[PDB]
Amino acid sequence: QLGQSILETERKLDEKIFELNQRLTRHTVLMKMKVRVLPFRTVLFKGKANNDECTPAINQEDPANNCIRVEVYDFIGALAKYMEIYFEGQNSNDPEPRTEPPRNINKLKSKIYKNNMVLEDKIISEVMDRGPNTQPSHNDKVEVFFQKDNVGKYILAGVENTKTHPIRNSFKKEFYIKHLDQFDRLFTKIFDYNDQLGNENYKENVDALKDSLRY
Amino acid sequence: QLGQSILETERKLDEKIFELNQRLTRHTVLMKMKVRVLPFRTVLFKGKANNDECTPAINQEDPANNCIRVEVYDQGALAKYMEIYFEGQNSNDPEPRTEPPRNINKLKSKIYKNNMVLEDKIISEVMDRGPNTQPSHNDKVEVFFQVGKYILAGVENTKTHPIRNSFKKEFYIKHLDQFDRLFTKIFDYNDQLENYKENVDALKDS
Repeated sequence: QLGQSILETERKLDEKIFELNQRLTRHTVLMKMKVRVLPFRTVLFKGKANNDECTPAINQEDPANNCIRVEVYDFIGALAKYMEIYFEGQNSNDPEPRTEPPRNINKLKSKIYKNNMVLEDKIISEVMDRGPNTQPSHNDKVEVFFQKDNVGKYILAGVENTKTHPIRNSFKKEFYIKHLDQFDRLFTKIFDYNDQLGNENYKENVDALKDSLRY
Repeated sequence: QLGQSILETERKLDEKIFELNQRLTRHTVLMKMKVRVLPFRTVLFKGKANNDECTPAINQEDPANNCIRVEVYDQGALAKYMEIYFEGQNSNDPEPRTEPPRNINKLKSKIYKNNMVLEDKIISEVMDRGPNTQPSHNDKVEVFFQVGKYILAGVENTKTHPIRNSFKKEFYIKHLDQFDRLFTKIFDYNDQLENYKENVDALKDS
C-alpha cells in the first residue's frame, strides 16, 4: 500500500541526491586554482585525506592534494557548518585549473554545528556518504550522526522509513537535498570569484555592451 | 518490453529537465542587480514580456521587469539565446541578493549556429510554456525543426524512432545545464564586484 509508496518516494529522492552528487564531481577544478577571494564568512582549504579527516596542505595548489573543505561561519566558535569532498584518483598533469576533468568522489562528509535540523527529537549533526557516485540507492554506504535534543552513529539502511516514521524520507527531502544544493552553489561561486581575471568583459551600459558584440 | 522502457527512460529524462527548470527559477536575483561585468562573447538584458518576445528595458534594474535574455556569440556572430519569462512581480525589497525564486511562465531557446540534428531535421527553437508545472508536460513544449513547429506530445517516441528521448538526452538537458551555469556565473561576477579598476587591482594583488 503506502508502505511501498514511501519507498517509491525514497527512490525519487535518491535520484535527486544522485544528480546533486554528480554536480559535486566538477569541483576538482578548484584543486590547482589559487583561492584568494572568498564570499563573506566563508573559508576554503585543500589537503590530503587522513582517515575521515582532510588535513590542510602547506601548498594549497599542490597537484597531490585529494580533498577540499568549505567552511561557513555565523556572526551572532563562529563555525556553522562544513563540507569535505574526498576525490578519487589524482589531479591531472596540466598546470591549468580551469580545464581539470571531474573525478568521482570517494566520500562526502558534512558537519553541522549550528541551526541543525531535528528529525523526530534527534539532531542531524554529521553525514558521511561513502558511495556518492555509485548508484542512486546506496543507504548501506551512508552514515548519519544524531544527537539527543533534550556517540549516535547510524547507517541509513538501518534507519526506519515507514508511513508512521518516514525518517529517511524526512532526512533526504527536508535536509539533505537542500544541503547538497547549497554547498554545490557555494563551491561554484568560489570558482567564479577566482576565475574572473582574463575572463570578464566590463561594460557600464547595455548600449556599450551591444556595440562591442556587433560583428 | 522496450516500448514502455522507451517511455520509462523518457520519465527519467523528464525528471532531470524538471530539476534543471527548477534551478532557473533562482535567476530572479539578476533582475534588480546592475549587470556591469559579463563573461566574454555574452550579452545579458532584462525587459518586459510582449507576446513571445522580451523587449529590453531603459532601466535595467527596474523592479517592473519580468523577463531576462542571455545571448551567446561566436547574419552575425549570434550562436544561441535563452529567455526566461518569470511569473508574478519582483519584490518591494531593493536588495537583489535576497530576491525569492519565482515560477517561470515560459522558457524560450533559439539556436542559430552548431544546431543539433535529430533524424535529418535540425532543432532551432524550443518554447516550454509549462516548465515548473509537472515533469511530464510535453503538451506545453513547442519544438521548431528545419514553418516546422511541433508540439512534443505529438512527436514520435518508439524503439525505431525515439525522437523525444534523443531531443531530451542528446540536446535539451545539456542545453538547460549550460545556460543555468551561465546565468549563475554572471551573478557571481557581479556579486564580487565598487570601482572596476580598483577591484581588478585588488584581485591581482591576491
